[PDB]
Amino acid sequence: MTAAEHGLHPAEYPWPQNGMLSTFDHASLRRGYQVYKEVCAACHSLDRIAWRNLVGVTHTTDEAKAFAEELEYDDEPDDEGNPRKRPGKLADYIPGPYPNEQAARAANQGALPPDLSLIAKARHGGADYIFALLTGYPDEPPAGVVLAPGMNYNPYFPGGGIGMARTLFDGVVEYEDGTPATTSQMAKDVAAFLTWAAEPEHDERKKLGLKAIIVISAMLGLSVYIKKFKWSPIKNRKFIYNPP
Amino acid sequence: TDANRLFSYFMIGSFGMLSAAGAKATVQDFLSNMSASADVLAMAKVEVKLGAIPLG
Amino acid sequence: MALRKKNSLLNMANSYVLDSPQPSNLNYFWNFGSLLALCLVIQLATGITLAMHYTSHASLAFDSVEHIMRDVNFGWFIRYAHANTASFFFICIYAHMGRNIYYGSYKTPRVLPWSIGVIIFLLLIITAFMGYVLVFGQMSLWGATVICNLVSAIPWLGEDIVHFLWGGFSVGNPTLQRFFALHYLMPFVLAVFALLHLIALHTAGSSNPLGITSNVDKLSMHPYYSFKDLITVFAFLLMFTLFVFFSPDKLGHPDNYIPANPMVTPASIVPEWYLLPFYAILRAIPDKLGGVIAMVAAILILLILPIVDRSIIRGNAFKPISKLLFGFFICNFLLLGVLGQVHIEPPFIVLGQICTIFYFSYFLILLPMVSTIENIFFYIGSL
Amino acid sequence: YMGWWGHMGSPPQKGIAGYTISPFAARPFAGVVHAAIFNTFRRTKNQALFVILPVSFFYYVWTQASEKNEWLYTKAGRHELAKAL
Amino acid sequence: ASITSVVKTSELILKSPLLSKIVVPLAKTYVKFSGYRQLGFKMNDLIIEETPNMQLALRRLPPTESYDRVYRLIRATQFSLSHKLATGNDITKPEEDDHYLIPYILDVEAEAFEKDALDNLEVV
Amino acid sequence: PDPAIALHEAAAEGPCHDFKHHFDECVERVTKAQEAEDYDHAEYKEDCVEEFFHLQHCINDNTADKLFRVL
Amino acid sequence: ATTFYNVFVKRNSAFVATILASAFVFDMTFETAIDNFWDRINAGKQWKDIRHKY
Ligand code: HEC
Ligand code: HEM
Ligand code: HEM
Ligand SMILES: CCCCCCCCCCCCO[C@@H]1O[C@H](CO)[C@@H](O[C@H]2O[C@H](CO)[C@@H](O)[C@H](O)[C@H]2O)[C@H](O)[C@H]1O
Ligand SMILES: CCCCCCCCCCCCO[C@@H]1O[C@H](CO)[C@@H](O[C@H]2O[C@H](CO)[C@@H](O)[C@H](O)[C@H]2O)[C@H](O)[C@H]1O
Repeated sequence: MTAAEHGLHPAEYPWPQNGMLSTFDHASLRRGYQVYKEVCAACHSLDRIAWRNLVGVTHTTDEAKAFAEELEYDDEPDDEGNPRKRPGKLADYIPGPYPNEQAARAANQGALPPDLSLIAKARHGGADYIFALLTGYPDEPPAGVVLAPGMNYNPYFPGGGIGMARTLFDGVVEYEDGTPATTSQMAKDVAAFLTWAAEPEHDERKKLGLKAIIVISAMLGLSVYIKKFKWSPIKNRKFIYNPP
Repeated sequence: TDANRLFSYFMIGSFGMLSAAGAKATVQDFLSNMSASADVLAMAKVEVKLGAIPLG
Repeated sequence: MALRKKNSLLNMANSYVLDSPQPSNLNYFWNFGSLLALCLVIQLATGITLAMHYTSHASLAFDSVEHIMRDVNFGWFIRYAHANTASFFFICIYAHMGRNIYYGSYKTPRVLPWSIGVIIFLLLIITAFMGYVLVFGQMSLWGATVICNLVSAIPWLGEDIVHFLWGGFSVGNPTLQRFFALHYLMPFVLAVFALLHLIALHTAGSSNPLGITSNVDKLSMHPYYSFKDLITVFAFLLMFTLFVFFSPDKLGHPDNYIPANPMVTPASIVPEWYLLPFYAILRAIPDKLGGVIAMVAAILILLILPIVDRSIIRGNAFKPISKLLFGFFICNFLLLGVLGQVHIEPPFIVLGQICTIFYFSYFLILLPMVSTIENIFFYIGSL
Repeated sequence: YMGWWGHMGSPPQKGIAGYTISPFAARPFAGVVHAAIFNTFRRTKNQALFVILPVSFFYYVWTQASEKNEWLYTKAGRHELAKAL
Repeated sequence: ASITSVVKTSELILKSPLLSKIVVPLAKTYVKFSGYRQLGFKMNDLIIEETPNMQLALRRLPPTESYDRVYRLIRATQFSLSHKLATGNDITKPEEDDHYLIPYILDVEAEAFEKDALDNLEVV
Repeated sequence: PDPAIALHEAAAEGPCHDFKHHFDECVERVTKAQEAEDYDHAEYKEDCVEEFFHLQHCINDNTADKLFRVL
Repeated sequence: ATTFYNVFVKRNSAFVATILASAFVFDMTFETAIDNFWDRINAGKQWKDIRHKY
């Protein structure tokens, strides 16, 4: 296949979480949630994430309850069996922008914006692909490229023509921690956030892995000593043969 | 000598000790899958109104 | 008389794990058998646990796997352990089979354990294929579709058989639910066959790297091979740890994190890496039925090694030409694997056909010729 | 073809004396440095060709095939690709 | 393959001057690279023995040859498990690599094959 | 302003100058070819995607680490 | 050495008891040590490090 059909391969960026012993940067995760909420969430759902999931990762219990309580969710029917709404709770999932696929496609010139909860695992490249894609819209398509109507040129996307236009521009978000919201900064934060959404066990997993590595290595060393100890009578055996 | 034997039992004992600690960790983490999952634990703390409820 | 010998139940265990007389010179390639038993125990423990949280219905399957990853305590570990151990199982089984081929473990009097071994390998393939479908991601669905459509090649009844396997007219809910039931069952069948091949082996005992009798010099299985097995157990657990904790998705396909969609076809539909050489063999034959036959023959041809090896000597340790041929055979098998996942494009189409010919010609031509000539060189060379 | 302890199926043995010492009396790692360096070198040197020749051949074959395939799907390889299909 | 087969084919080659001129040097190199002599084996120690015919041939070895074969197998097993090679007098020299077993197995097989033929005789 | 704008410009003029030239030459040719009539009824229409990829790959190699250092 | 052998090693019941008690101690101390080391190499990055702002 041509390189265009594959898509350009994203650079390997030095993410804070790259590194056997490295967690996510939680300040970046929190900023990335704010980019998601103010930019991506207009078209993209995050359906696998509940409000409780933010708590003690990016937000306190109170902040997350406040986010949940601002929304309305379907309650159980009332006593006459009529539909009712209730305010959100921490157990609720973050609600998506569209009621169904048909509505999503209608709002996006036929294209369906994927749910972003697993996107960092569902694409080769992970965070690097998300960062490269969001920051990789050239001002002008390479001469000779014919885009289908409603497509935008992006070399990272396979085939080059993506239905999502560029959305991150300097200062579309005002971060609450005073960080300059440049295109690059926002793409980095949201790519970190989405990586966390895909693999929220990441930090715990790598710490447990460190404990396992240490114990298993020591056991490997001791198992070598013990095997050699037990085998030495066999290895050291000597023979004298006197032919009968 | 007793020191000679003691050394080899220190190696055997250490190995037995890490195997005990590793088995305990393995069993505990693994079996915890059977305890209430996060979504189940999220369904407690039911809030109930009282205004609708008549006397008697 | 010691209880371990007197009591019939204890004596069965004793005969296999304790007093079992082993050659004193087994090298580390004799450790893959216990690693395979370890993989089987991990897969049973993790598999039964995943079954407690998984839902086989197509509307819930993919989400039940996300629930395992996200909500079940240590669910991420149990899931990644199960997924990665499936790959480790195939690395160990290829190593165990390669050991057997290099050292002549298929020769008399060990034809029967080898032949039951070939069936174990087929059951492992089926088990792993069905388990991969259970995720119900894009690769799950599309891999099930293309692999199950190979059955359509069976003359006359092939289409009917496919609809019967699917329980409908395409891969859907009925297929997923039956794959769950069979995926749960097949590892128990596999454990029975693994036990059968060991009982069959027990009549001759283990072969050894020199290819000679070990009846002159035996060691108890315990403590010598018990403690030697611990070294490779911990080496295996270190590799396991590096994948499961530090790179849990290295061996997987990102498309399996997209929910199955019968409309959209993924860019490239490939089997899991361990099935790739057989897929390359199938692509090499242009005919559908031809390709299926070749692919099955590539496994069943292992059954003729006892016949086509004409050597008067067991194993390759002392056979320089056989050792070179074996090296080329193994590397060709890896190249077939690589060609199973390239695009059907020049020049890989022809290369795949040449590698397929080499694969079969090892069994049918080269090994019979080389083993004949080496017999003569040993005789003339030592006169 | 295998018996059991006491009747293993060996031809009769006579004339061999075997000797060994207790694991507690021996140094389990005696001569480890010499083994790790010189023994491993000898064993590896004697098997090197049987690994190097097939690995190097099949890697060369792959390298040539993958480079040609890459070139055929460039602009420059348009004509050669047209012929190849 | 049968030892009979191997021995007969080898004899055809050794007869032909041309063939022997090209095969004998190759066979000698093959044996040197094979390296069984470096574990103190004789060529015949390597022949597969788990067969009725071979078990019968081994039972017919003279006691001395039998006791020495047992020692070479045990010694080679100890070199194998130790990852060492023979040195000095343990290395089999080319003149010590005698075909001690070949005559016994050829006699066992001669009878076995004659029995097979005679089981298929047809009175004329 | 976006730190990447300057880093990318610097990498194009500097270590990736040969690739920049090739892309530039390509665009010149393609635009000129599009300008010519009966281009729409041509068999082969050249693009500059290949040259673009070579340039971007080069810029990314010289910039990735630098960019993340200033975020 | 004789004393140590006689008390903790000679009887297997005592040896196993010592191994299990040591495993208990190891498990608790190793947990605490790894937790602190993990927190030092990932300083400023974890929720516990930014929590105070909120
Ligand atoms: C108003 C529309 C819109 C906004 C805003 C938007 N997207 Fe998208 N996005 C889409 C559409 C439509 C697609 C489908 C594009 C296609 O498949 O052609 C898409 C696709 C994607 C993809 C997948 C591309 C692929 O490989 O399939 C990712 C990742 C993505 N968006 C992330 C984001 C992030 C991160 C943000 C903002 C911070 C964002 N999107 C903002 C409409 C949007
Ligand atoms: C030889 C033994 C086994 C092998 C090789 C094996 C292999 C696999 C494979 C490859 C998958 C796909 C994993 C993924 O990518 O997510 C899987 C999934 C699964 N297996 Fe197994 N398996 C085995 C035994 C078992 C057993 C005994 C059970 C008991 C039910 C089981 C239950 C499951 C379940 C529920 C899933 C789906 C959830 C998931 O994907 O993790 N497996 N298996
Ligand atoms: C679940 C899969 C399997 C398990 C658990 C298993 C286990 C074992 C064990 C424990 C042994 C004795 C120790 C050893 O030599 O390594 C062994 C020997 C053997 N296995 Fe397997 N095995 C499996 C699959 C296979 C397969 C697929 C084959 C053949 C294609 C095979 C053929 C044999 C043979 C021929 C032997 C005898 C080798 C010898 O000692 O010379 N096995 N197996
Ligand atoms: C052979 C079986 C014999 C019976 C054994 C019974 C075992 C079943 C008990 C499950 C106990 C789980 O106990 C609970 O475990 C988890 C780890 O799993 C611990 O959790 C602790 O470490 C884990 C990692 O290991 C972190 O994710 C967690 O944030 C931390 O609090 C809890 O502190 C402990 O309360
Ligand atoms: C490896 C997993 C561990 C569990 C063991 C597997 C369970 C199934 C084993 C039983 C199958 C029958 O297996 C058979 O048992 C008997 C006695 O036990 C063995 O008999 C052998 O040992 C006994 C003493 O130990 C001797 O009387 C006998 O001369 C010898 O042949 C056979 O060699 C074995 O083939």
